[PDB]
Amino acid sequence: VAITVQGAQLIKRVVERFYPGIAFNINEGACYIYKFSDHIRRIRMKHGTKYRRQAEEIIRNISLRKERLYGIPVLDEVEWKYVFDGQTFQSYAFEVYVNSILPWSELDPEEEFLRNYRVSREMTEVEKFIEFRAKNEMQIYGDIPIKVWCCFINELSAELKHVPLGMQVMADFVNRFDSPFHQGNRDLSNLEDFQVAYTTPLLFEMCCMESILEFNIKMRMREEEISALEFGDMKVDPVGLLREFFILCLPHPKKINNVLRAPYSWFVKMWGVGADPIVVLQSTAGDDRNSKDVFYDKFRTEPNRYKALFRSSFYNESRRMNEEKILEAVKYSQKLGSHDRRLPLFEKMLKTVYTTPFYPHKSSNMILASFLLSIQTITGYGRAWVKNVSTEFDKQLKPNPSNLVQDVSDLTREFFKQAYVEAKERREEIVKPEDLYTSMLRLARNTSSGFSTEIYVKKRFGPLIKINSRIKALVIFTKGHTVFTDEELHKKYNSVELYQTKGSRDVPIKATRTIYSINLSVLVPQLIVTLPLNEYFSRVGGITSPDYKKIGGKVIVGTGSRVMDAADCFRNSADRDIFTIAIDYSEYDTHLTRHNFRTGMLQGIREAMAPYRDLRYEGYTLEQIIDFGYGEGRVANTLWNGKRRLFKTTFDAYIRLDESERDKGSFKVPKGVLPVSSVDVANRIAVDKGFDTLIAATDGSDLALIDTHLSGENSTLIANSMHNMAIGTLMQREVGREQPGVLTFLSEQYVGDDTLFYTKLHTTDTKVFDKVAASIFDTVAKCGHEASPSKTMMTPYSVEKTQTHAKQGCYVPQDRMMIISSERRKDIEDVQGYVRSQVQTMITKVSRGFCHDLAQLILMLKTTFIGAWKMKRTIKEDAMYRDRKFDSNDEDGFTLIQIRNPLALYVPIGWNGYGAHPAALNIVMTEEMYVDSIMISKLDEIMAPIRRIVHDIPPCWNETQGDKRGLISATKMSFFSKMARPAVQAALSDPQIINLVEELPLGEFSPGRISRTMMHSALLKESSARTLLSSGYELEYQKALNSWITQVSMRLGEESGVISTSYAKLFDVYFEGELDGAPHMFPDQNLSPQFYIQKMMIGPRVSSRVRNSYVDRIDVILRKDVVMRGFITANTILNVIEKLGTNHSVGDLVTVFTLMNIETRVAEELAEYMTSEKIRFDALKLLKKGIAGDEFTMSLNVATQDFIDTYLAYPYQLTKTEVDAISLYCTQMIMLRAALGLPKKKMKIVVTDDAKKRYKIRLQRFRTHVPKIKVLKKLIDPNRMTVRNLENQFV
Amino acid sequence: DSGPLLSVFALQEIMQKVRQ
Amino acid sequence: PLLSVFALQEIMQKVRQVQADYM
Amino acid sequence: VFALQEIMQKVRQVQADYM
Amino acid sequence: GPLLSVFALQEIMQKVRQVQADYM
Amino acid sequence: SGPLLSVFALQEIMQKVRQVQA
Amino acid sequence: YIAPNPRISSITLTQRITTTGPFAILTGSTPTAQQLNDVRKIYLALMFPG
Amino acid sequence: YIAPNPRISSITLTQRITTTGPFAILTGSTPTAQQLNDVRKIYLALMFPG
Amino acid sequence: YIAPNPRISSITLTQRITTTGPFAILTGSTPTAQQLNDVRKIYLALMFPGQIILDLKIDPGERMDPAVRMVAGVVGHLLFTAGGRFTNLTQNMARQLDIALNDYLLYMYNTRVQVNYGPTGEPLDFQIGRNQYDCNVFRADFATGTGYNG
Amino acid sequence: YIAPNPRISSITLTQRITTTGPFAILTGSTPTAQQLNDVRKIYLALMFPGQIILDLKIDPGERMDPAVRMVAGVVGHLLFTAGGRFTNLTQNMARQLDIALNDYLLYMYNTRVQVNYGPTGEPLDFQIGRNQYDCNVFRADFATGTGYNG
Amino acid sequence: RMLVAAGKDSEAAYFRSMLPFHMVRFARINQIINEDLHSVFSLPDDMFNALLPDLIAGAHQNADPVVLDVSWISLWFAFNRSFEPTHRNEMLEVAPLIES
Amino acid sequence: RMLVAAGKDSEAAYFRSMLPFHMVRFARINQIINEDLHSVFSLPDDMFNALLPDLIAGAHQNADPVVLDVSWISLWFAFNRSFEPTHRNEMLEVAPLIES
Repeated sequence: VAITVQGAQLIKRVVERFYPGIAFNINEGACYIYKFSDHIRRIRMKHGTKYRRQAEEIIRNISLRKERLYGIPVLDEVEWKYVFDGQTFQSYAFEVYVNSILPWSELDPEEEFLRNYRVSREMTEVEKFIEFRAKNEMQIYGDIPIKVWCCFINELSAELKHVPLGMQVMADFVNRFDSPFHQGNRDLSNLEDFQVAYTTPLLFEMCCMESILEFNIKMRMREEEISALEFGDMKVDPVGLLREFFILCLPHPKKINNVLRAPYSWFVKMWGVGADPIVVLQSTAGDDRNSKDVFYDKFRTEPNRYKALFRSSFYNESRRMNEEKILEAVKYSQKLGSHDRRLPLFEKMLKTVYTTPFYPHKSSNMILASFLLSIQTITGYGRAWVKNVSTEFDKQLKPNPSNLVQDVSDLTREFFKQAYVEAKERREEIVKPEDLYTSMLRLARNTSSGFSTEIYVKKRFGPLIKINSRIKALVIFTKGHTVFTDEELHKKYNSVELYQTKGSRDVPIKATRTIYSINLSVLVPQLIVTLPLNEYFSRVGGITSPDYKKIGGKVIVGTGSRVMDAADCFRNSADRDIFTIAIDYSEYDTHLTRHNFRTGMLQGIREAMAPYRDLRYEGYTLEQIIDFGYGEGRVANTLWNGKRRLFKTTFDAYIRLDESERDKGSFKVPKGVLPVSSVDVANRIAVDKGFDTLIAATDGSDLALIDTHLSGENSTLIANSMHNMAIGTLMQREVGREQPGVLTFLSEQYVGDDTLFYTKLHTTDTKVFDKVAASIFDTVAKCGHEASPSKTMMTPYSVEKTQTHAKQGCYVPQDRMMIISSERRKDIEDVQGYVRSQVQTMITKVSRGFCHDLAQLILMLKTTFIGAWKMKRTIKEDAMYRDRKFDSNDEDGFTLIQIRNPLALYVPIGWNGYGAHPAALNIVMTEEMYVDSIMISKLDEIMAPIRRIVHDIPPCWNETQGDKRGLISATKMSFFSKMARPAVQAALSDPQIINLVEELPLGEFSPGRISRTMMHSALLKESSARTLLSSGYELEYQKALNSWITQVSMRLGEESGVISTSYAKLFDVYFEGELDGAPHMFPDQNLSPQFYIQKMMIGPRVSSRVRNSYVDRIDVILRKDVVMRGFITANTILNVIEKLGTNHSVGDLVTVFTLMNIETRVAEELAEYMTSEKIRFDALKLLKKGIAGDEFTMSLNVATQDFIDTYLAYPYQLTKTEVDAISLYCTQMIMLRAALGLPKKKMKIVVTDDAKKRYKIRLQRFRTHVPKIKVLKKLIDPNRMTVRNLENQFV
Repeated sequence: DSGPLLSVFALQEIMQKVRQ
Repeated sequence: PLLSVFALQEIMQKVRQVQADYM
Repeated sequence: VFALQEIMQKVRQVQADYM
Repeated sequence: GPLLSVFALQEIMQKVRQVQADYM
Repeated sequence: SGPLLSVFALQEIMQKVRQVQA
Repeated sequence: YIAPNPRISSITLTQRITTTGPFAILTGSTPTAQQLNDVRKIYLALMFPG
Repeated sequence: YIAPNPRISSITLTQRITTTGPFAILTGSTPTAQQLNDVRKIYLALMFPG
Repeated sequence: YIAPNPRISSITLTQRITTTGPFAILTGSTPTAQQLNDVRKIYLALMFPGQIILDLKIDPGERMDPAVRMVAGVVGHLLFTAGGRFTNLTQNMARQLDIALNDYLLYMYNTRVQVNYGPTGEPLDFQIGRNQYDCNVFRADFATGTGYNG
Repeated sequence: YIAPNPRISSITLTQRITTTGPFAILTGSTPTAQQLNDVRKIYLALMFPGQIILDLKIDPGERMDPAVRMVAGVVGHLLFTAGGRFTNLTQNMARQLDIALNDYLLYMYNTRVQVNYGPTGEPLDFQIGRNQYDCNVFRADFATGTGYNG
Repeated sequence: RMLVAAGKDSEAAYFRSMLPFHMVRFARINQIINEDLHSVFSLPDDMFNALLPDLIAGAHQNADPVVLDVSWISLWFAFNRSFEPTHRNEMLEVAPLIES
Repeated sequence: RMLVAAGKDSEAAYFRSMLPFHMVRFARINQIINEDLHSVFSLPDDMFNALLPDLIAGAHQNADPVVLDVSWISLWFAFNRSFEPTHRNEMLEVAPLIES
């Protein structure tokens, strides 16, 4: 029926599935219960403070559910048996997994992806190593425990009358073996129990995601009112595609799913092309091929000009090789798990991939193209192993006069000189010796957001509390002065006594990529010569053509949405004459290891800074500091850490050589491995088949030296693309001379590790096309690198660019974003700001093809217990919250559980709820929006459960600063004396000047206070503040709960500075006049009907985005400055320009900005922009509360200049900040008006002529502009024009 | 078919007519 | 100070009668 | 009230208009 | 914090513009 | 509510704290 | 009843701030439910002249 | 298609603020993707004159 | 290098708001490193008069910036000597400083300022103002220096 | 080979007051593997006067500035010899070295000087400048050798 | 000379400073018509002279011109965008062999 | 008188107030050429008079002047910077012995 009603009826059944009996009503805002704990009792039992027998008496009575503490009922969770003990089930999926159970006596000790190893009682120390490996591999931390995830699927599957196979095999596992792992609810990383395989958490994540993806697509087929998915002529159900794939990826999930990824993505990307009638979506834009100003048209079906080209030697070899990548993968699964199933559904599809058409104008074909790209996320995040392998530089390609390796170097070298000239023409050069120490922290901090590095440090703090290294960007406020000295620069890292350490972090699907953590003695000499390349290429505006000679437009590095950022793929795939060649390099970074790149790059930057020869940094010339950053032996010999290469022997070989040749202390030995002193005696006696022990070397293989272009460098993303442009422009040369007149090149563009051209293929002949395609692959092989024919595509109607797929002028989307796991253990210290991001995540998910009704239910599942279990205190039955005292009857079975109401996702923000709307996800609900949504007469059936629970929401968590555990005198001020702007440094030379400037409205930013706010800003991180003030907030959260009232009120306006979007309730809003009746066109199909009807009746964004408020206009222009934007905001600069009164001259405005530690090059535009907007400026700000920060809203036409003229009609006597709150109310109301099916009318602000209700508007506008609390402090000037204009206009 | 959305000042007028 | 709208709306029979009398 | 079935009727008309 | 006029602001700005020129 | 007296002259009337006390 | 364009009064009658007259007040100021009934009496006498 | 210097529409056309006009509104008002296609029809009919 | 007062311009150049112009925008806009190093070249050519002359750069956009060009056309007629007995300008720079001045005198004028043009059509060929002031004087002529400082 | 003195195109006055050369980007370039053999092709055509002559090598693989061609017509008109006794270049490259010069003298980036074209349509047929130098003499004529040496 | 007499001051000092940009638009257009669109598919002179009197007199004994539909706001955007031909067309050098 | 005839009121009201500052920078320059820069390396009188006619006529038998490059916006910055010689040269008194 409704969404809020049947959503809450299922969530109430989940908690009565997660707990045996709990009287959870809807009308209550929260339910409070207690849980039993025994470990913290047993510590008290060791000290001997007892009254009553705790263990047996409490546990028996909890199972009989009679007893309760302080009136609040106390109970435990349901066991792992009873989650799926309501029904029994047997399945072949569980019989495959128990056949894939491998004993201890088969394992390889350093596989990159784990197999299914059996747990055994009285386990040996090598099975303890697998227990060490399993605890470090399959960490499934996240939002919600995996047990109550399974109660959600079990509850949902009974309602939709469909049984997913992920639920089937889990129910087949539960009744045989009871509980695979005991996971905690307070933290989500702890788990210690392990039944028949270690891979049971990675199994249960793979089983839940197979259940969610089936509940997605069966619900989506109901939404488009179809019973099957069509592929050309035939029909296949997509549940059969998942079930054959889940069986295949079962016996080794993290290796089989990784290798099936390339034939799956290639199959969709070659589906529609080659068919004889081809339907496209017509679109036209600028004459450049990289034009983003695309508007769209109707559909049409053209004949195919390339209908005969696909019977060539290229396309027949590419499909044959992609079949072998499947056939090598499935035959690997035949041997491991003893099953004889050969994946017959998908292989029938791919046999005729170039022939059968794909038409986007049907819903059935668009769903299947997006379904096969979403099937890759079935195994969760990829936690892997990498062995530390050296360069093995005895096998890389020598510079021969046969191949073109030396021409890569001279063309890489030239492109660096061109980039430094084009940045010099755009006033970006390297930083001078005057400004070295003042730009050092600027570039080290904002490239730490780009590529973060490491240097060990002792971070000390006093009021006696010691903090560890805490690897962040504030390290250079401690040792910023001595990193650039004589002895710190002259050390090389090939010796054993000093080295650098690799760091590992996982990705959503791929292998786990390691990040190099380079020292500061090699980064800050590398950082100074990289600077004009970083800021210049972030200017995204450029024109791409090979006959144009400007490097700034071709290479792109890295407005929010990906539909408006990749509209070139939607235009060029619609053209019948564009034949894109997009290559990719398998094993790219290992072929940057050759001297073709690094020696070519190094002599480029030497000759480029040769005009800067005379200037010196503390006596160091540019040639000396270019060697301190790169080094002829620094990166040529850098010892890097990682896990050490470990062998496996027998214990008889160990006992006779133990005390003779085994040491400890140099490098750390893993948990279940035995050590050995050297590596020469390790590999000598190494071979065994029983492998009764495992050895690992500590000082023989000291570390692993590599000469590889590191990802930890500052020049990583730039120099990967200059070499990519150099290999690209030789491919332009050789193809033009080998086959002249064929395959002209209209545009090119280069990102790191990919290459894309938009070419006009001239001749349609198979005998001459393979002469072209073989000349491409031989040119890239002569350039040292290696290209793969099974991944490189040359096809007319299919364009892909950086994980953005487009086919025939339409959008084939993918959602590989995970919902369960993450790359770090998620702390929920700000719960209200957490699920606000989780709503905006699922908006991007539903815009990429997810179901609306299912993604609504996941967010109602989260909002009950995102922040439940983090309690340590006990409450009274008389509505009182206290800290519990350590007594005998208060320490046993006492942890509070707070289950929130599932309708807290619709109570608006500021009323302790989250602002999602039940009609659409991309609409947020503010305080005034709840008043208008209950006012519309057709929301009463939907918003009936939200109306009865609006104010009953208990408040959430927050982390604030404290006067305790705050200031330390000397940690930052050591480097803060050596670092200030020259405007700031002159103020610190005379104490009379520092007294004249604190009288200015700098206030909290005076030159005696700028140091102290800079240190309190650095200490917002985890290990110093959040781990220390965790004791503080629990004593402050109890105060906020007892002081919380259940009366709520919508307030017009806000505090005396800012206004909200609730300013629009000052006037009446009517709806007059029909606009039109034309449904718009858009390239993105596969949208839910709550999202389709907004994109239908309101078109996409064809114009540029509006510059709406003053506050967002500052943050665009404060973005050019670097340090302060991470610390100071647009709020504090706007109060300085408010407290200054009327702005009197431009030169007075620039000198107060540079006194606020702002860069001189950016402060001159601030004073030019603000003194042009002086006559329209008013003393007001704006709190948007994020009504357009999502991806789907920025893809729409709304909140632009042309939107306001054709929908809004406001009176002329409104100041610009008041206009912005009106138009931001307008874009939300016209979105809700379209999502309901209501006719689109032009809304107009309505004010009558009687003075009895005109005076109340006149009193309120004087109250908002000139508040009473701001005039008593002497802040409002009477000489402002918009303050004088308000009194005369409205009466 | 949906009605005109009232302001706060008309909504404070109807709330006092039931008392006064 | 400012003004505030209340929470309880039993006027939702009257205000729907007010806006329907306008239309 | 609001019916989620009438919203699809303005979508199944346009999807039939593409055919 | 009180508001400051033109003469009370340019005379406190004339002094600090001099000491910035002394640092050069 | 009176514009050029309530935002202008009440500054000037409350400028008595500037001259007498200092 | 069809209103004119909003740009008619936006560039002639309120083209400058800091100037008010008898016309610049009345722009905007949409009619009440009874003054719109009086426009129905205007357009009834225009159709039946005498 | 290149745009002129933005100071040529700032130091002479919107220079007297607190006064609008027909020209002063049309500065700013960035073109849509459809109207920028219509500029391509203008410069096509200028290259083939008759 | 010593700057003038801040009140030497705020009382006369930005003396009323709600009217911009080429002189008001160039106030503020502090010089960069190179644009102050070019001031070092101005004052070096003013000390050795005949031996060091100077010319304008060929940068793009800045010559198409009309606010920079108009205010640098009036200033150069008060600062450099071109004619008389020596010169600080090239033959080509002193012509570019005239078309900058021609674009400023008839920049924004109503019908009150009567502008009768000349029969030659070249820059600075008009009688301007109610008193009919001849503006053919300020055109550069290196034989006698009719317009510049000498 | 011997490059010219680096102090020819640049004069330093104090520390930062330096004189800029006109062809600064062409002086800061280097020949590739192919463009160094073509220097040996030129110096093998100067030592043997009538025995080795030259042409243009039109290929689309290269991609240079248009200012490289326009400056290569001025250099070729005072380095080679198409006089009345021998020739270093073919009768085709004498034509292609005039359209290079014809596009160089007319592409003016400073203030434009006047130019009177002639009745015909051959390249280098105008009277450029104030003093009106006849540019017809720099067109090639192999019986008298009028544009080049000799 | 009309806008300065009608009273429009700011709307006439806008066109005087757009004049050097107004000339570089028709400089690049006159490059295109004269020496880029010069094929055997160009209109001959004894048919080009009769395109204007056939439009006036309304006689349709010859080939009609092709009428395009532009919008009102497109004329203002045409005044603030000139044409810079970056990629000269790739069929120019092959064209005399194609026509022959 | 010209800037007030063309109606540029608030730009001829600024060159009047800058006039007691413009007239002291041409005594700070005049005190440098006449007093500091009077050495044997200065140009003689029979060559200094023959610099302006040699530049107009285009003859080149004598030494050309050094041509420096300034920017367009550097003209406006030069008008608002004087030149106070805060440090005289450290080889001014030794200068006769170097030349002799």
